[PDB]
Amino acid sequence: GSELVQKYVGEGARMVRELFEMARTKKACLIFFDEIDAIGGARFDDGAGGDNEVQRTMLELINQLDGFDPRGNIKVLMATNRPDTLDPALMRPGRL
Amino acid sequence: KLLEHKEIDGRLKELREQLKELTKQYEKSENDLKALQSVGQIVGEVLKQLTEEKFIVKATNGPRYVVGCRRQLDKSKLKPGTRVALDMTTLTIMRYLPREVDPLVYNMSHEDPGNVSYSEIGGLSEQIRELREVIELPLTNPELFQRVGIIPPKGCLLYGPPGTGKTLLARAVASQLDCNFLKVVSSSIVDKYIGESARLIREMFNYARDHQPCIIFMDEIDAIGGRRFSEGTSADREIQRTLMELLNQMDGFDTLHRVKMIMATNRPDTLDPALLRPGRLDRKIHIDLPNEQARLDILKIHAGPITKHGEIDYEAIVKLSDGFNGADLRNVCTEAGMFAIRADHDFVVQEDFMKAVRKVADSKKLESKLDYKPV
Amino acid sequence: CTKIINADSEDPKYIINVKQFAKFVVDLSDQVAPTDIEEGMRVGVDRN
Amino acid sequence: RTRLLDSEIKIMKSEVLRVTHELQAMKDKIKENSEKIKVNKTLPYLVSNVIELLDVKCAVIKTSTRQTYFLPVIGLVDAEKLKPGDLVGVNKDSYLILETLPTEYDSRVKAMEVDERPTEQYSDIGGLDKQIQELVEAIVLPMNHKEKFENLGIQPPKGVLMYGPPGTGKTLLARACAAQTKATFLKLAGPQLVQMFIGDGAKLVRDAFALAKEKAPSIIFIDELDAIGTKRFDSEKAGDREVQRTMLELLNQLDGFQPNTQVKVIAATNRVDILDPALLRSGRLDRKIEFPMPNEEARARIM
Amino acid sequence: RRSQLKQAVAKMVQQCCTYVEEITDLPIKLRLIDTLRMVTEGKIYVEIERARLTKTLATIKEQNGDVKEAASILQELQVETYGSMEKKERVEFILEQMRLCLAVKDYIRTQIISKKINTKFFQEENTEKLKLKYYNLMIQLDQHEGSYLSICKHYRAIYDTPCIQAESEKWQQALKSVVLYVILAPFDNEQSDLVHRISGDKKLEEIPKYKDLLKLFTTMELMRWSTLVEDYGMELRKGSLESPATDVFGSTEEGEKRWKDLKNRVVEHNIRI
Ligand SMILES: Nc1ncnc2c1ncn2[C@@H]1O[C@H](COP(=O)(O)OP(=O)(O)OP(=O)(O)O)[C@@H](O)[C@H]1O
Repeated sequence: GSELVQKYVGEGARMVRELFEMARTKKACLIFFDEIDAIGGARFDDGAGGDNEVQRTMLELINQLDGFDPRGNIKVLMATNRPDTLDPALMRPGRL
Repeated sequence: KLLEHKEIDGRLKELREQLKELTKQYEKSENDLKALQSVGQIVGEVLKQLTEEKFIVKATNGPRYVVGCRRQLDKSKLKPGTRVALDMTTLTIMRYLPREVDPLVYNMSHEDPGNVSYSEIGGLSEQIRELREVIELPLTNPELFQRVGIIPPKGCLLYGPPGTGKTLLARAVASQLDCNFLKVVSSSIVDKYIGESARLIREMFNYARDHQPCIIFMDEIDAIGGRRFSEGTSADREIQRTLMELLNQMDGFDTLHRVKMIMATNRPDTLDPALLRPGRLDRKIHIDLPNEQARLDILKIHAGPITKHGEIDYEAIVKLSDGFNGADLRNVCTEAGMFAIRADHDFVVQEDFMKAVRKVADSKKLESKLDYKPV
Repeated sequence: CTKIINADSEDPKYIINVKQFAKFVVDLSDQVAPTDIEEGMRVGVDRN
Repeated sequence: RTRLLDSEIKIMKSEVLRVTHELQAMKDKIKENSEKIKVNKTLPYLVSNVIELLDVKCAVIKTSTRQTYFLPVIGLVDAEKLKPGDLVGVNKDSYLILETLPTEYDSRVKAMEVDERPTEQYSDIGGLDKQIQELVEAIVLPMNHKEKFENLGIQPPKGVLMYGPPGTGKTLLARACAAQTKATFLKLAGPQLVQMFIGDGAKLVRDAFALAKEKAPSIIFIDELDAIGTKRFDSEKAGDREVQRTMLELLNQLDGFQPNTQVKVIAATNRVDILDPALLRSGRLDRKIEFPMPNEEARARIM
Repeated sequence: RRSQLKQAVAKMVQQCCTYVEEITDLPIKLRLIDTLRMVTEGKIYVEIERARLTKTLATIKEQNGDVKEAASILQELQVETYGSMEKKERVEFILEQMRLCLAVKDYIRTQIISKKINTKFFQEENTEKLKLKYYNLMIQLDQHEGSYLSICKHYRAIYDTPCIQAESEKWQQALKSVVLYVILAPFDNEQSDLVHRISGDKKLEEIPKYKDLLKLFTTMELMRWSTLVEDYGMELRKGSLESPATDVFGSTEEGEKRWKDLKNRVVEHNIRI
């Protein structure tokens, strides 16, 4: 989870595209996003936008996960101690 | 014989035209070689004048070098804040050239349009009366106000129902004074600094001073990214501070060219009582809900760019839906056009307008995203 | 290392973004096969 | 007669001298051409777009190195031929345009187009029929004859926003529309546009809009429009300035541009609250397609 | 129904005009007053109260230019800032208010509504020259109220129409009135640039007076006033032109004041050189 957060703006979002690309190249793979809360699993997206870089990383995961062709052969396992904190779009099924 | 010789001379003339084209190619080659010698100049902005001989400047990329002027560089026109050309090796001022894309500044400049029609939604009972009268007297004669000694009223507030006088008639005032207007939405004015918003407004006021006819319009002053921030722990009333700063800018420090900074906006939820005091807000004009007979007139103005069957009773369509919004009446006309599009009719029958009015009546019943109330 | 974005007819004049430097119109090196160089392929360009 | 023939012979001698002059003009041009070829090939060519065009005949170029240079001479290529905001080939050290270069677009923009095309039906969406019809008027009617709009004088709006709770199918209408009607559908997301380098995202939005201009039947779909269109940050000094620049680029194309209805854009957001008032503006994204949570009748059909 | 009343009122104004010629002042004014009360709410769409302004103009003639009647025209015309939908005649009506203020002879009184005149602009350059014909009246009003330099500023504007007319005396007078300003106007950077611009006109060259006026324009060393009186005896009564002579020594109020000014301006010329 820490690796996905990065110093440069949206550098982590680029990594998430790579994560799916690596997943697509292998045939049938399971991705375990343990501690989903670390991967910006919330979308307050307030005017301060302190989490703006992470929020972009979270949205990039959501779109790659589902929409305009989804995982295709990827099964996603996500584990959270606090389910309530998770952002609604990720909680929505199809993604999980 | 002689005619054949003339034909041979004509062929020679054609060869001469080809020689002229070859000479043009030689001229182009000479120009290209002359061009190659020039080595370009770093583009930079003069931070300040250290001395007449040397001006401190910063290159656009970021390294800053103190530099000296070249020949007749017109140091008077080299005043700080002017883009300059810097020699690639010498790093000295070469020429004064001002070119800035200024995309955010363009939003703060003359981006706002002016509506040419005198009565787009009609409803001009005080719009071309009270609103015109207060602005016109200073605009025609600031000196007459000076003889009275009263400061010309800086601005007036068009508190009114949303859309009917807010979506429309916002730029109609520009036609009434026959000049382009500046829209103070404030979205461009508040960018990355809460404090800079007042300073950017001062820059807009200076732009307004440039045209004496142009009148500042504070349309949608509350409107901002997200929602306007009232006093709060995360964000305080920066806009309210800007309003107090605006009052200082309006009178004294920034009043010239008989330009009226009218706060003609019903968008702000709260109106400052001190602003209401004669001077900052000498008079307030209230836009009113349409009289239905007025709505019929509005529908006719909206129907003006419309192709219709001609068997149309506009009063019946107006009676069928009391939209009470100029935009809603414009919507009736557009929806009637959509009904006309169905069945491929270029003309719009009265029934199509009435069907649109029924859809508009449903839209009148259900409304969303409106959180702006004057006072 | 640099990344190719396009190719052109006749002299290829492949234009490459280094990674932060610039779009460089670099011709293929003499000891290379033109077919082997491909559009949208990472490539190594000698600076000199 | 004979004198006219003698005059033609003298002109023919001048023409022989002119052939030598043409060879000399070619030789001078060849030397400039050889330098031009070497400079484009050289590493410091730094081909990049001209920020603006100036006259004393002058150009200002921002190289990919992000350094801006003003050239007193516009360059070897014709000043009229050069277009502001168009790729131009800067000199290795002179920083003077030598060649315009072939037009090229970001690889990401090319990837966005759905060459394969989607496989969905308008019928498959259930309980959102009224919204499906509204989308058809916004996109299909401009795609079809605009003559009916022209005769009336009404203009079809360009730019559609679909706002709904996450479960409601904003993407489902978009995927079905692309499958039912083939008009160069383009995928897009607020994160995809965001890029590390400042203004790189703005180029991506501009190139995508240019691709839409290139194809007469073109639809661009941007899911999660909120990510690019976040409320403009008021963070002072250091901030995500690049993302705001990308949002401004989309606004620049939408405002006072694309009057032709050939290109239309559909955008979707889980939350419309984050979106700036500017993106909707007055006509920039006038179309709104709210997706209600499924009604009891709709739920039975959806299941 | 109000529109029907307006149609009846439009008929009333035509009837009132016929009544004005048909009957003496006491009946016609009463009839005009009766319609006026009914249309107090009604706007002056055409001559609805413009006829009332004509009626007060008539009352001024009946009352032998009574100031109160002039004041009555002044207040109603002042009220009609935007009352008349038509623009050209409405501006002309504002001029009619101004002429009555000049008739008061306060001089300031004309200036008081001259501020309202200040609002009026661009009569010249209007299509059909109809506004230009009206423009001639507005500049004509300026005289004592305009400053000696200012009278020239208006006289040059008046000069264009007579120059088009090419009248032997009126076109010559139109250029002459602007030229005579120098003698009554104090030396200034503006005065010097203006005198050079007026000087050298071919039409001005024909006039003998222009040759006399050139003495001030050039340094000309010193011009004695006594010599000038012999030179300008023609100005007092040319007998051929003398059309703009009113601008200089016309009589006493606008003439003797000009006579003192000429002595002062040449005395100022003597000290400057
Ligand atoms: N009326 C419907 N008929 C069929 N499927 C539907 C319907 N409404 C929603 N869906 C389902 O919703 C999903 C479509 O993705 P959806 O548009 O909900 O994603 P999203 O990006 O979260 O949307 P939004 O941007 O509107 O929040 C699919 O699982 C689809 O089957």
